[PDB]
Amino acid sequence: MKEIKLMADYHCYPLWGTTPDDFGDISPDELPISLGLKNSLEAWAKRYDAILNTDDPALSGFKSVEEEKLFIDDGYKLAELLQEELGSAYKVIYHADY
Amino acid sequence: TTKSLFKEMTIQGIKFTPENVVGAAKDNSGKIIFLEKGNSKSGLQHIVEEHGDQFAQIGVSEARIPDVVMKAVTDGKIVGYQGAGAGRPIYETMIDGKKYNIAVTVGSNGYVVGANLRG
Repeated sequence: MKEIKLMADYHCYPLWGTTPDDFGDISPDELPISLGLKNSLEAWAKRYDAILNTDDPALSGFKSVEEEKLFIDDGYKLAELLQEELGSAYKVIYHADY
Repeated sequence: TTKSLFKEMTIQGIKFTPENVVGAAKDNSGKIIFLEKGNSKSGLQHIVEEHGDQFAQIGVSEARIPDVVMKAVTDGKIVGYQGAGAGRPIYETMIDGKKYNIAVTVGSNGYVVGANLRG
């Protein structure tokens, strides 16, 4: 059994281990999933990286409330696809708060 | 002193409220690094809401997160990068006599954006 947390963080892969032995981000390429899902997960992480204001990070954010909603909406759908592709050998938990 | 660092942050053009600052120090190359209370998008609250459970599991209380993250990024040694190998730097650091790796993203102005433990 392995827990995988789906969660975007700046300049990280959007997948995380949840025990002290495997803390840290996880490349989608390390998981037994489809190329399409790997690409979708990396596209979602790229959208989060884009909200970072690197020169003044306190100003980071989405362009609108609706853009944030769409980002969170899409993460739910990716988490559900990830759980389906990984089956019962993995437990997916989605971090929904941004 | 923190008062001297605040004067230096001020002259370099950083706009900040002292009560929002929870850590500030220089790294070994003289860059001022500082951590603010923040919100879900950046800073301490972003670290805690995203990765606070990591610290809980290794016995580091929430109140200690600022000091631990600050020590990593100002005194730690870069040993790798997250993401595809060019993302968030991973700092080797020491917590209570034990070695840990802590990855930390910092803005160009020294503001600590986010951080996480590694195995």
